[PDB]
Amino acid sequence: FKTLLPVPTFEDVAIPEKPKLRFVERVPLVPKVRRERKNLSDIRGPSTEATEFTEGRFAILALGGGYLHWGHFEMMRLTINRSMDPKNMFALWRVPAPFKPITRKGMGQRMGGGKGAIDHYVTPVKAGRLIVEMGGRCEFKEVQGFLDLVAHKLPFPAKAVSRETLEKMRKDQEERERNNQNPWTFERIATANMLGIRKVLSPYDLTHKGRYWGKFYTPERV
Amino acid sequence: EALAGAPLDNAPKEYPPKIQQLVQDIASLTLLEISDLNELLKKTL
Amino acid sequence: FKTKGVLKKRCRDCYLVKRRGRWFIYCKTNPKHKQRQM
Amino acid sequence: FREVVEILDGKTTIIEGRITETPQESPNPPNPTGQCPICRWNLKHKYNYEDVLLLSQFIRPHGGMLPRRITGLCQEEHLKIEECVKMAHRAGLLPNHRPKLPEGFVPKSKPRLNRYLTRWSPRSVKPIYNKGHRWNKVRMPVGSPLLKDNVSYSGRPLLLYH
Amino acid sequence: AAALARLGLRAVKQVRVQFCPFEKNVESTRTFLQAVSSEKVRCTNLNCSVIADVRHDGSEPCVDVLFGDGHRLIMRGAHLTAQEMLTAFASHIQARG
Amino acid sequence: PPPTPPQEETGLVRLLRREIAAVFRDNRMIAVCQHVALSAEDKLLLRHQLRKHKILMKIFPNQVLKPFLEESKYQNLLPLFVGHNLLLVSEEPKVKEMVRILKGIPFLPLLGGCIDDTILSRQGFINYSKL
Amino acid sequence: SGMIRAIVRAGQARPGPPLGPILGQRGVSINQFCKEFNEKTKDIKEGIPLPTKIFVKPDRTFEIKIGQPTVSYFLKAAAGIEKGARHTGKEVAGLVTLKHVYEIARVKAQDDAFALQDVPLSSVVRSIIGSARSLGIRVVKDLSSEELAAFQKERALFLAAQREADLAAQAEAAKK
Amino acid sequence: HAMGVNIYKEGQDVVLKPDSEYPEWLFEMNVGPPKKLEELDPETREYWRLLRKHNIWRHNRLSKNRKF
RNA sequence: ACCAUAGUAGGCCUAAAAGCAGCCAUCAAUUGAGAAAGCGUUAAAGCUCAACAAAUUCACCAACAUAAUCCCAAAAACUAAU
Ligand SMILES: [Mg+2]
Ligand SMILES: [Mg+2]
Ligand SMILES: [Mg+2]
Ligand SMILES: [Mg+2]
Ligand SMILES: [Mg+2]
Ligand SMILES: [Zn+2]
Ligand SMILES: [Zn+2]
Repeated sequence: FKTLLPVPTFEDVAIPEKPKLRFVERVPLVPKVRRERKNLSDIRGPSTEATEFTEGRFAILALGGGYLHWGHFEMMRLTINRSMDPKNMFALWRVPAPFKPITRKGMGQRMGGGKGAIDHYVTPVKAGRLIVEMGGRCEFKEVQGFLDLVAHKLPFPAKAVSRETLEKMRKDQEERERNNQNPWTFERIATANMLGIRKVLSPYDLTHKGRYWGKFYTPERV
Repeated sequence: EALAGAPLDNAPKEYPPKIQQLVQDIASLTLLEISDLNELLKKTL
Repeated sequence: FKTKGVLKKRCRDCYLVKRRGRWFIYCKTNPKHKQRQM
Repeated sequence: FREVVEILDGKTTIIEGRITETPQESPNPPNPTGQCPICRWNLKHKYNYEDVLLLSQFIRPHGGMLPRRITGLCQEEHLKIEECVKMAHRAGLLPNHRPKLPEGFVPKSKPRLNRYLTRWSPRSVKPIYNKGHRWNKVRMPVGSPLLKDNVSYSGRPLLLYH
Repeated sequence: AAALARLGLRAVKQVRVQFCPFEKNVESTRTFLQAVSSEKVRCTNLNCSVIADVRHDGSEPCVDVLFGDGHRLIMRGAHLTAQEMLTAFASHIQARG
Repeated sequence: PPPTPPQEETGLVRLLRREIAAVFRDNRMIAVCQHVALSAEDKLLLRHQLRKHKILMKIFPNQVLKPFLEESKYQNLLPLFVGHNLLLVSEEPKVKEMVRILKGIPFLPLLGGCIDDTILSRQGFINYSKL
Repeated sequence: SGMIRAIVRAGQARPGPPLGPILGQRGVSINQFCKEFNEKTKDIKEGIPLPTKIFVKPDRTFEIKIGQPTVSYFLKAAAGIEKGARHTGKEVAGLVTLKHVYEIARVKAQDDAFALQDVPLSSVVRSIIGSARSLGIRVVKDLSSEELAAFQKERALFLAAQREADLAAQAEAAKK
Repeated sequence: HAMGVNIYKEGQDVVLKPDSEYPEWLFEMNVGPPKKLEELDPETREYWRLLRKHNIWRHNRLSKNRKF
């Protein structure tokens, strides 16, 4: 004998037309003819843009930083389009098209001579940026089950997250930070310049607070 | 209250005390009351 | 056998056993599911 | 303690269960409000592999272990008991709890190698042929990480990998 | 229930289960009776007869089987558990006959 | 331990409680049986053969049965309800045609029961049947 | 040796499919079953399909038991339609009253599955209404004055709907 | 077979009894909307049957990712 | 571990679509069981899950080979250490 439990009933969920993921382009319709410098600050540091949900209730959260290109976009599009139900699910891109060009020199020739030819296009993704946001009238478990295969094959580490899971790990980070037992922390050392640590540390580390080093983000850092 | 203890056939010897007290209440009566009792029982059953 | 990095059951009759310090998928009905962690 | 007796008397098999008197718990624990048997007797972070008198309490006569539903222990301390019983068994303690097979004691082998604090099994460890330098060293584990929470009277941590 | 069904109990002739339901130590006997009286065990062979004797003051929970190796297995389950009774029953009655 | 959280009885639990109260109130014959897994055809034929003389049968979970029958006047039936069980239900008790069913199949035990606020055994049911 | 569930029409029992490969796989003679089925069924002149249980035996003989007919043919004969609804819920198949469902409830009260059940007539009328929920025929409590106008409208409406469906099917077959 | 129901053919195809012969409970039950979870009383066995059916629906939706 | 019986080949298309190439409904029996969550068939048949009833120690993710002359201080889990 066991006791029954109430099922979550979703009556306010509206499925928009064309619930599948929109097809993205290899190259944007206007090509960039000017070759610009490869900024790494679009990978470095925490994400500021599109860190929150808009319509859907599930997402792919990026724990690390990195570049996404047309192979990864086709991967996500094909995998979600064959693994979801169009009647019960809708999906949405939270990332733009590949717009930053990445160039290559014709391999085998010497260093110098100038810039190379434009090879492909990528999108920079920081840590904490949502990639694909999904909504529907069903639970998180099957959505997590088919989104972990998508999130595993991405370059940066990634997770299948919900609204409750994202707030759970965020307030977990806050309670760990306010339940620090040692009196010495990265903020107190770096902002006050303790032991002349700014000679070794970066000026970006005052904002990063030691949780970010390059493109790598460690959530256990506090 | 509580129910009976349900004795079994291995050592059945305990008759209910209600039966014995009804037998004694019958046996403490005269024959005019025997006839009245028999008439009142024949009328009911 | 198949030597693998992560182990999973390809059917419900497979079982986990720790032998010789390593983890084993052993299956009786389908012997093709025999897998060994590396 | 219940034992089963199987009797063969002329194509008739009789299987019976008999109760033998069992020892009881000691009357006065020092910490009566504790739930768990170790954690109410204040032996948490105290016992080791050497404590034979306590490891003999939660074991079978054939060297087996009793389940946690019977023993009543908390899960981490049950795992600590299991690791310490395994360590004592490979260390050569509890000699009377081996099973009896009289045909097998007579064919002697090479003498038993004296050992203690064995986290792993003797038969499943590969020899470290390659070893390593100081900047990458393959360290032989001695003792178990489940027992790092014991008290340190010297104050130094217990070196588990050497 | 499945262990007796897989093992081919067609070599068994007679089963009887004599118990007193008003006692406290007969639940293993009831579980063993429900194991030997399940559907697959019953349809393993139709020539085996099972008897469920119910008493009150018999004061002995017991099971007794006869099978055609000349053998009669009688075991009084009062302190025995149902798994022990099933294991001993199978490991005797399939090894003999 | 922390202080005990008070578990709330739900609508299903209360519905089964008043169902047990009703079947123990209005009926004259309540019989206990050791429930045996049968063929499903044999089960439904058994239901029809009990419909032939108006006796019904239910299964009630012991999780909601045992405390109610421990507070009730039928506390002596608790050793018959430790294991798997079945409840036989009659208005107007007549037990020749029920024991005729229970002797036609040899492996459905009759453990006990209560007829007219008196608790009887299987041999007591047999004597009450011949009476 | 096994069980076969076969829905066979009343006056047509033939030594061919689906009775051929199903019953001939068991090793049972088809002509003997056809003769006995025709003999048992020929007293019913209604022309109604029957679900039948064939218990094929290990000695290659057979036993036959006849049950009550199908809810689909019952409600199709009650509503006067030849086929069921293509899209259940988007459209209605037919219109009947409660008297058809109640009569079908008394007919199916002697079925092999439900006569062995002890359930009342409310259970079987709920079963037939629940079958109608997927079969597409919607019942009405009291339509007896209104069902004349309802049939007079709905026959013309469903004639237009069937003509449009046939035209769409012909256009789809031409474009495919 | 094919049969068309008319003014005479809908009443002569069967035995059309008066409404007073018929009970109350065929008129009692609903026709077109199935009962939902919020409508039914919580102390009704049909409510718990509907909740159990929703639980099997939830379990079937959860078990769509089976690897076996 | 334990157990699986009802309308019912739910309605269309199709040579066949019997829970299960596809589309639409997703009702209704028995305390108990989804017009069916996985295997299987040409179509079936059949084997499993959920549901009763029997009980209940805990159960969310995590583990991943290698090079060439000969491996590379020896070794140590507790006598008190800001
Ligand atoms: Mg990756
Ligand atoms: Mg139901
Ligand atoms: Mg199950
Ligand atoms: Mg290799
Ligand atoms: Mg050296
Ligand atoms: Zn396998
Ligand atoms: Zn403890």
